[PDB]
This record gives sequence, structure tokens and C-alpha cells, in this order.
Amino acid sequence: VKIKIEHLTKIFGKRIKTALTMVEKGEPKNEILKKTGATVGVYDTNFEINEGEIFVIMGLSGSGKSTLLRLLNRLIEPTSGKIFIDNQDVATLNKEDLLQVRRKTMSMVFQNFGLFPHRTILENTEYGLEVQNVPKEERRKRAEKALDNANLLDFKDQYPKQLSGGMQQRVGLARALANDPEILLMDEAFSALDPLIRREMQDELLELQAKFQKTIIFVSHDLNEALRIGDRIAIMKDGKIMQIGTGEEILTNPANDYVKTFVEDTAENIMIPALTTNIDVDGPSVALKKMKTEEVSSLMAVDKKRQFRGVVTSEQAIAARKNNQPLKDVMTTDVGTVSKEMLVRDILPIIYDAPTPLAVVDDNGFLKGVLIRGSVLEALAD
Amino acid sequence: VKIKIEHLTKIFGKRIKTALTMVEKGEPKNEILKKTGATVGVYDTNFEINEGEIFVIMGLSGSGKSTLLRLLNRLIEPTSGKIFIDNQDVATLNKEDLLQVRRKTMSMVFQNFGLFPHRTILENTEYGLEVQNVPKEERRKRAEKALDNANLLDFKDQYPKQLSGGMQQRVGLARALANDPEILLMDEAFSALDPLIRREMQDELLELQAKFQKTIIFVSHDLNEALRIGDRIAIMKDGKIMQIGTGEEILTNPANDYVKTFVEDTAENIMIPALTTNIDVDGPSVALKKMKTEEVSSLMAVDKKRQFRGVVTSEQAIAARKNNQPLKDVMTTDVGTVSKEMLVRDILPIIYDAPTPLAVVDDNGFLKGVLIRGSVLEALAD
Amino acid sequence: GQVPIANWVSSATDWITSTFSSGFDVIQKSGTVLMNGITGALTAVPFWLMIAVVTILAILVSGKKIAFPLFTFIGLSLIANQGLWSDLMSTITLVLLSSLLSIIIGVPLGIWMAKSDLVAKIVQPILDFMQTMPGFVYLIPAVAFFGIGVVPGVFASVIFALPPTVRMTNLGIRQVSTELVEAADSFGSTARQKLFKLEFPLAKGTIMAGVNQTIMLALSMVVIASMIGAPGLGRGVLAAVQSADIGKGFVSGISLVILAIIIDRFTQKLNV
Amino acid sequence: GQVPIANWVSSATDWITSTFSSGFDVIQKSGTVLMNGITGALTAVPFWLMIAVVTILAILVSGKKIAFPLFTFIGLSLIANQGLWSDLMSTITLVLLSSLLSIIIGVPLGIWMAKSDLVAKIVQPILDFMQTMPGFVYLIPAVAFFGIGVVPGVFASVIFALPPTVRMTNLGIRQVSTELVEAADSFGSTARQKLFKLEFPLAKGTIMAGVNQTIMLALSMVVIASMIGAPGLGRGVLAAVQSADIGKGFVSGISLVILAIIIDRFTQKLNV
Ligand SMILES: Nc1ncnc2c1ncn2[C@@H]1O[C@@H]2COP(=O)(O)O[C@H]3[C@@H](O)[C@H](n4cnc5c(N)ncnc54)O[C@@H]3COP(=O)(O)O[C@H]2[C@H]1O
Repeated sequence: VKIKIEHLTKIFGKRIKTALTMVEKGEPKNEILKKTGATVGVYDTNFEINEGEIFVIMGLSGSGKSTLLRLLNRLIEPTSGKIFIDNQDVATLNKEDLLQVRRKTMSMVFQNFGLFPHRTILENTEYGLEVQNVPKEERRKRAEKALDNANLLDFKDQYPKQLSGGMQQRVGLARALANDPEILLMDEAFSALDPLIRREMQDELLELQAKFQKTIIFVSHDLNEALRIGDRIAIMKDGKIMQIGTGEEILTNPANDYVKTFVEDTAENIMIPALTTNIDVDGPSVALKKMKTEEVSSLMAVDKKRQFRGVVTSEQAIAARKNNQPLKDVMTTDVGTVSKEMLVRDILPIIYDAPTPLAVVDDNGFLKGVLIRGSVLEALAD
Repeated sequence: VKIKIEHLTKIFGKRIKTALTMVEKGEPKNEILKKTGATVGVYDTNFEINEGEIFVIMGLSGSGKSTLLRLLNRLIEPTSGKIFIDNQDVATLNKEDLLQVRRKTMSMVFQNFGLFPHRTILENTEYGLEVQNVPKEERRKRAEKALDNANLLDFKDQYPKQLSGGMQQRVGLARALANDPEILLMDEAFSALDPLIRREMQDELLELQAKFQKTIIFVSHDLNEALRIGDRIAIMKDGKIMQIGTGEEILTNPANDYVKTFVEDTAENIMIPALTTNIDVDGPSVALKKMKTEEVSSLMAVDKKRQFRGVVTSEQAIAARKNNQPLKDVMTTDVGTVSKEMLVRDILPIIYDAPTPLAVVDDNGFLKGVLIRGSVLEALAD
Repeated sequence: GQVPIANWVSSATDWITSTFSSGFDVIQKSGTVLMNGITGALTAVPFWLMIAVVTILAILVSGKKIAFPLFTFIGLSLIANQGLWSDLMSTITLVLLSSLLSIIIGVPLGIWMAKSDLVAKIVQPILDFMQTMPGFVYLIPAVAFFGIGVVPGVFASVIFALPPTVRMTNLGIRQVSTELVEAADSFGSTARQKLFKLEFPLAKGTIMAGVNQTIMLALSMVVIASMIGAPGLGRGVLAAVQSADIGKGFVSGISLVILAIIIDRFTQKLNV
Repeated sequence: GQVPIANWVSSATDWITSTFSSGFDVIQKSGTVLMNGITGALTAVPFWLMIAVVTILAILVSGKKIAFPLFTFIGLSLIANQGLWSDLMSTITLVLLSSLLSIIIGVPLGIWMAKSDLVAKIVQPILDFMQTMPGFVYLIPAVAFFGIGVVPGVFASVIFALPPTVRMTNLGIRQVSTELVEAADSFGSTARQKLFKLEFPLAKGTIMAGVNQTIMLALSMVVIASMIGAPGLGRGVLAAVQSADIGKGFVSGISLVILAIIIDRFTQKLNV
């Protein structure tokens, strides 16, 4: 255990003593609002955290999650509650100690990376120490080190705006790490990047946490971004609906009825977007390029008029290429093609025969999607 | 054939007669610039187009591609050249005829959708006719029709800023279609959307072109966005490096040496990002959610310390769930795991045994990526 | 060595008057009478009715909040009280005239500038040159051409408060996102079409801002011209200055302020 | 019925002078002498040397283009020519004084305002109230307190040109992206730290803009105060007005303009 929270909360607007007394009894948020006009962002929040225990915090825009972070850092003064870190409360600290804490223990990362465009990446990296009144030698040393640890040092002594979002994110992360903090607050950090860079950075962060075991408040509105890394998740709708974490307990034993609509817990609506190849125009080399980009081994084949035609395989394409032959001949028109609305145990005996999926072709030849073992899931749900 | 171009070009800056005379002989762009300071965007461009022949135009920011569009529409007056549409030149037209053309034949779509925030989606849709001085009845009728054709009419009588990028794109597209144009200019339309919505809109556009066969100048800097739809591509670096199209001829017989670095034409650097599942924390239900989102049937299994452990399958997970058993027991540690630097035809025989990919595990247990039949491609390249 | 800019300027002035005399004269005639007429009208009304009318108008613009209409009624009661009403109405006719003239004479210029990149180069320098000048000069050619009175004052006000109108215009018009321009043009919309459907409805904010600015400038310029004909509280404050009479100077200036604040709070709430 | 705002204001004025007499007097003394001293110094230098110094300075700021230094030398030659140099230097000391005072007295206010949301409410109204006033009033209490001279003029200039300085300050400070604020604070940076590392280096643009504005306002206010002590070309243009002398009025105003344009082209190019 590292952190511990007690009846923490935060209230905005005015006439906040009445709202405090209200929440001291259990007054819902809407009623408090109507009666006082003091919008609440946090409500009787109680939980704890351990070391290396990445504690994601989910929710929708308005669940008042980033607010909880800025409270932990005390950037926003808590209306009430306590925060017992290292046997040291945080809401009852003077200015000096709070600053030393922010300098030693905690460090933040932000959505748009919170970078000073009027500086060089090195300077933005070392700021956390600059404000600690330390010599420039070790400042620059730790900076260069953290940057080498992110494989962008050479891009130093430049400015942010001339970089890519991913690089600036790595930069803010190095800025936060330089201090060797025991904690890392993150407010939808990777939410501004491309999903590809997003996954890359998720894995890099996991590698880091493996090397250095330090606690992390993460935040995000994407359940996958949490499940990939989260060791103990906490969902949030103006309150701790569920914080047990475990990743699955949220899915295994979702206590409330709103989490289950958040995680999206009988028809074959599972048809997924398909990967097409208009044989009438494109060729084997093109199909191979597509297989490469989409990162797959086969593809679906249609007509110039979007009419389903069949299936293609990597080897079939390579053979048509070597032979110089075209498509529409080296194909597999024999397929377990299916219709949009059927049972989950309909193509049960064939789904195993066809290694390739079973395209859900429209009645009129058109195509919608495919099925790859996502039918098994809901088929066994009965 | 619909369009035909002849020595078209465009020059910016001043002292443009000298630059004209220069290009009339073959003066490179850099030298023209140094000698006159009249930056050129287009250079002795000659080609034609046919009907229903989606003619993508690729290039890098600065290849002066969107400029070619705005020239076709004459939004930018051509320095020289001719444009023979319907046996009717376009650079030698008076104002009236040019306006009638823009009203009847052509219509544009833009990157950020070019929408009037001070109007309602219906009004923005009908503008193309409003400016044609037509009664409001048929205006609204054609508008509602085009919108129903895009499944967002109900979202009419609202404003853009309260919508999603995809909806606004559909809106601009309907605005352009209302006129029943024989042509559609597009300037990185889908470049502002999410890649998912991007593919959805690509397929919707293809369906449209199937229904209605009308020519299209498309533009994009993504080769996949072109290969998916493009029937005759044209690469552009301040000039028509290659315009033959065919999709593959660009890849089959790339004339120049710069296209081949544009399309990215011996080591196993093909390892792709992998899909992980930290058994030590996550569970079968979580792995199934991930299989669903990533849209796959299996996954890779690691340790809490990022150390490779093995592989999981959808059925194995479902069985562990029904049995309530955990992972780390229902797995396949037996796998054709490989190292980062293997020879071109290394696991040439095992790749077929293992239906699942062959993770490229780091020497120290760490994982980098996987291999799914992308090895075959370059293996047979010899 | 010396160069005779005084003589050049003198000579030029001389030549002009001495050429456009009749024009200036008839213009004078028309101006003053009109102004006299307007003044006579606006004074014809009582003061009480006018205050109540403005008060309702305030409520109309701002129905809920109570501060601005309250203050308007208060200050206008006070102003009617000290007896600075006829002068006030002179000042208001002067302003309205100058402001409408400057608008009618600049807005087209913002148009012509946002359309042509030449006129921008020609004018922007003129605009800065005029936005840095003092008021005092502007009214010397005013008397040189028309003489004493209201006409010279409104001339000066116009020439002093045109710049920001024109500038904010050309800027609010050159700042519309090029996508919308390209769209309007891709559907075959003549300059008039986009201009009256696209340009104005958007730039209106900046336009009305520059217009409010223009009004305030005309007001200050009138307060100045008071030293030459130009009736209104400008004369009162002027006398107070030339006599060091704190009371009346402060009083005229406070009435002027009240007026200007009211004009602002009105203009601001006519943009959307 | 009447209310005696004149008498109230009169009485208040009376009471103050009649309390802070000695302060005003010594302040006057110090002001004028200093100003006299400063004036004597400038006007000690020749004119030729000063022109050449300013010309080099122009080249320094703008090394390549030839228009602004050319024009500066031209106009200063012309101004030295007509003999409006001692008056010019009086005007410049007046400005520099007023501008530095207004800066030193407003910038801290922009700070205090960007920090406290109360002071904003308190002041913004005062700022609008002062930004709408005329200059003419400001100089009546000036003489009421110090009397005739330069001191009253610079007082008026300060009180007239403070508003935009303070406003642009508080705005350039409240407009820094909250991410950077939160960052500076997350590393334990006291208000001074972020303020001298983060706030200024960014808001400097708007700050210098408001400062240029303040300078121009002080200039106009001095041209006005010329009607009371306040030496400089203001007196020349004033006489030309009170005498309808086109030549000298235009000449004084053109020298003033040249000066103001020069001050601008200097300020603009000191922001980055
Ligand atoms: N990063 C990654 N990218 C891709 N696959 C990864 C992966 N990491 C692990 N895998 C697993 O490896 C298998 C590779 O399948 P392959 O691409 O040979 O064979 C694939 C592919 O050739 C084809 N396919 C997959 N998705 C498709 C789609 N959306 N449209 C059309 N065909 C598709 O159907 C087969 C279904 O394979 P299934 O999902 O059972 O099994 C997949 C997937 O579960």
C-alpha cells in the first residue's frame, strides 16, 4: 500500500458548506445541484492504492476523473477528505512541504503534453529540476539520459511544434521521470495520439513499469487502454461505482447495471468490417500489399459492382503472380458464405471446416462483414 | 474519356513569363526558383481521364496536387494549358459559363468539409442549388433525399459543430451530390477522419460509384486509401512521375526510383506489433473481450514482467471460463517462438505447422512482434 | 537648409478652397440646416419621455438584469437635470452623422481591400498614418473648407474614426476560413452571392466591433471640435478647462461618459 | 429636482488639495525640475548627431529594408529645420515620463488582476470608465492639484493611457494554456518562478502591444495638455487652431506624426 483516501470529495460553485453537509448524509448529486447550484465533481470517494499497482480510472467526460488526479496532486484543493501518503497527509500540508512533495514523489503527464513551446525539449525535460535549484551539469545529464531511454535525444535542442505527437508525449514522460518520482499521474495521456502509437506507447510504458516499479494513476475513457495495462481498474460516474479492479471482476461480477452498459456486456450483429479486393481491377501484387498493410494472410474478393465473388489467399496470389495469371481464376468461390440474420449455432458444423471466416453476404450479393470465432463467444453464452 | 489536359501548369510569385518560357524548354523547378523566385506548383502536366474512372492523385505535402484540382475547377486560374471537357475548354471560358459549369458538372469536397457553421445541415446541403436560383420545394426535397441516402436526415435542422467529423463529411458529400454532377473533386476528404470511419466512408463511396457512375478526382497522401478504390493512380512530385495507374503497374513497373521509395518496395524487420494478454492479472473474459476488439481469434500470452510465456486461443479461454479455471494452465507454451534476426527462409517448414504466428521473442524473454505469412512474400522474392 | 512644407501646404489649401468653394458652401448649408433641423426635432420631444423610451429599450435588450437600464435612467435624469439636454442632442446628432458617414464611407473600403491586395497596400499605410494623427489637425482644414460650425466637426470625426471600421472590416472578411470561400465558389456563386450569404453574416462581429470603436472615436473628436462651433457638452467641458472650473468640466464629462457607456452597452448587444 | 454633483465634486476637490497641498507642491517641484533638466540635456545635444543616432538605430533594428530609416532621417531633418526641436524634446520627455509611469503603475495591476478574480471585477469597470472618458477632464484636476505645467500633463497622460496596458497585461497572463500552468505548479514552482519563467516570456507580445497603445495615448494626451503648460508641438498646433493658421498646425501635427510613427516602428520591433 502507498496511498489511502478517506471520504475525499470536491464541490464547485458557492454555498459549499450546505453541499458538504448534504454529502455527509448521502444527498444525490442532482438534488444538491438543484438546491444549491454547487456542481460536484467528486462524491465521498474512498479507496487506497499499492506500489507498482497501476490504478486506472475510467469514466465519461464529466465523471470528474481528472479532477481526482488534480486533487491528489492538490492542484485543486480538496473540499474535504484526507490523503495518507508515507504516513503524511496531503490536504493538511503547508506550501513548502506540498512543493517538495510535488518535486519528489509525484509528477504529471497531460493530454496535450503540457509543453513549453518557448523552450528546447532539453529545457522542458529538465524544468522539473531547474525549479529544484540544482546545477546544470546533472540537470543536462539526467535529461540526456532520460531521452536516450526514449530514443529521441538527437531530436533535442529543437522545439515541440516541429515534432510529432508521440515524440512530445515521450518528452513529457521523460520530464516526469527525470525526478525519479514514486508516482505518475496521467490524464488521458495517449488519448491524443494515433491508436497505433497509442499501443506502442502502452507497451513502452509497461516495459518501463517492469524495469522501474512505481505507482501510477492512469486515466482514460477507453476500456481497452485500461485492460491492456490496468491491474486494478476503477470506474467512475461522479463516484466509485466499482473499484475492485482485477480487470475481470468488472466483467465477471459487475455490481451495478451501468458498468454493464459501459463495458457492453441475440442476432448476428457481430459482423465486422471486411477486407476487400476488387478482382475486376486490382491484381495479385495489390492484394499482397493489402494483406501486408492490414496484417493478415487472406482476403475477401468482390466484383467491381460490390457483388461478393469469393476469397483469396496469400499463396494463391503469389502463385498467380509467378505464373503471371490474374485473379477471378485463382480463387476459392467455394465458401461457407452466410446471411445477416441467423442463429449463433447456425454455421456451427462449418465454421470449423473453413479456416477462413464466413462472409455475411447480403441477400442481393452485397457484402457487410465476416465472422472469426466471435460467434463461439456468444454461442456458448447459453 | 471525359477530361483531357494539355501542357497545363501553374506558377506563383512574380516574373512568370520567364518561368513559362523556362518550362517551355524543360528548366527544372529548383533552378527556375533560384533564377526568378517564382515557385511552381505544377509543371507541364499532360494526361486525360475517363468516365467512372476514379483518378486518384497521390504525392507529398508540396507536390502541388490540390492545386491541380483547384485548377480543374479553375478556382486557381491556370498559367497556361487547356482542359477539354465535353468538347469545351475551361481556361478560355467567360464568367457566366464557368459558373454554370461549376454548378452543373463539377463539385468539390474538402479536408475540413468546408461547412457553413452559421447554417443548418439542410441549408448547407441545398446551397449548391440556392445559388442556382431554384424554388425551395425541390431544393428541400433533393436535400432530404440525399440525406436519407446517407442515413443522417434526422440529424438535420441542427448545426455542424455539434456533430462528428464523419457526419460532416457525409454532409459535404451530399451537398456535392445534390447537383447531380458528372464530376467530384476531393481534396484529402477522408484524411481528417478516424481510419475506421475512413474505411467505412471509402466503402460507402465505392457503393455510390457503383450505383452512380461519375468521374472523380480523388486526392490523398496514403497509398492504401488509393489502392482500395483507385482505378488509375497518378503519383506527383511537382510533376507526373507516373500516371499509368493500373494500381499495380506502379508497383509492377515503377519507372522512376522515387516511386519505389514512396511505395516502400533483407532481415526480419517485418515483425509486427503483437496482441498481448498478461495472464498474471487478466482472465479469460478479458482475453475474450480483447479478441473481440482486436478482431482476432487468438492471442499471445506474457508475464507480468513482460516475459513471453506462450499463446492463448478463443476456445481455450471459453473452456477455462466454463470450467472457471485460470490461465497459465490452459495455454500452449509449445510454440515455434523465434528470434529477431533469423535468415530469409529460416522457419520455412514450421511456419506451416503452427497455424498461429511465430512470436519474435527477445533473447531475454521479452517480446517484440509476430509473423503471419508476411515472411512468404519476401522469402519468394528471391 | 529649410524646405517650405508650410508654404506648399498653405498654397495647396488655398488652391483647393479657391476651386471647390461653391461645393463646400452648399455642403455647409445642407449640413448645418439638416443638423439644426434634427436637433430641433430631438429637442422638440420632452426629456422625460426620451428617458423612459431609452429605459424600455434597455429592458428590451436586457430583460433580466437591472443594472444598465437603472443606470441609464439615473444618468439621463441627472443630465436633463443640470440642463445639458439641448447640447446633448447636438452632440448626438453630431455623432450619428459622423458615424453613419464613416460607416457608409469605409465599409465599401474594407470590401475593396479584402478583394484586392493592391488596395490593401495603398490604404493600410494611410490607415496607420491616420490612426496615429491627433484630432487637433483634422479640424483646421475643416474650418479652412467649411468654416466654423457642426459640419467641420463631423468632417473631422469621420476622417478620424474611419480607420478602425475599415480595418476590422477588411480583417473580418479576409479571416473567413478558405474552405467556405472555395465552397461558395465551387457552386458558382458570384461575389455578391457569397458576400451577402457568407462574408457579412460571419464578419459581422468584428464589423460591429470596429463600428463601436468608430463611434467612440467620433465622440471624442466631437468633444474636441467643440473648440470650433460644434455645440454639445464639449463646449461646457472646454469652458471649464479654459476657466479651471472643476465642477462644470467634471459634469459635462460625466454626462458625456454616461452617454458613451450607454452607446456601448447598446452596440455590444446588437452584434448577434 | 436637482442634485448637487457639482458642489460635491467641488468640495471633494477643495478638501483634497487643502489636505495634500505640500505633497502636490514638492511633487510639482521635483517633476518640473527633472523635466526641465532632461529637456536641457537632450537640447544640449545637437540635432544632426541625434538624427544620425536614430538613423543608425533604425538600421540596427531593420538592417536590410531602406524605407523606415530613410523616412526617419528625412522627417527629423525637416523637423529640426522648421525649428520645432526644443518643443519636440519637451514632448519626448513628457511622453517617456508618462509612459514609464503608466507602465510601472499598471503592469503590477495586470498581475494582481490575473491572480485575483476579485480585483478583475473591481477594476474592469474602472478600466472601461476611464477608456471611454475624454482627455479634457483629466487635466482640470491636474491643474487643480499641481497647476499649470508639464507635471499636470504627464499626470493626465498616465491616467489616460494606463487602461490598455493593464488590460492587455491581465489578458496575456490569463490566456496562457492551463496545461503549462498546471505543469509549472506540479513541479513545485512558486508564483514568482512560473511568473518570471513562464508568464512573462509568453505574454510579452500582448504586453508590448498594450504598451505601444499606452504610448500613443500618452502622446495624444500631451498634445491635448498643451493647452495648459505642457510645452511641445501641442502648443504650436493649438495656436494654429485658435488662429486658424493652416500651415503651422499641419506642420506641428506632421512632426508629431513622424515622431509617433517612428516610436511605433521602434516598439513593434522590440517584442520578440
Ligand atoms: N497482430 C496480429 N494480426 C493478425 N492476426 C494475429 C495477430 N496476433 C495474433 N494473431 C492471430 O494469428 C492468426 C493469423 O491468422 P492469418 O492472418 O493466417 O488468417 C486470418 C486472415 O487471413 C483472415 N482474416 C482475419 N481477419 C480478417 C478480416 N477482417 N477480413 C478478412 N479476412 C480476415 O482470416 C484468418 C483468421 O485468423 P484468426 O483470427 O483465426 O487467427 C489469427 C489471429 O487470431
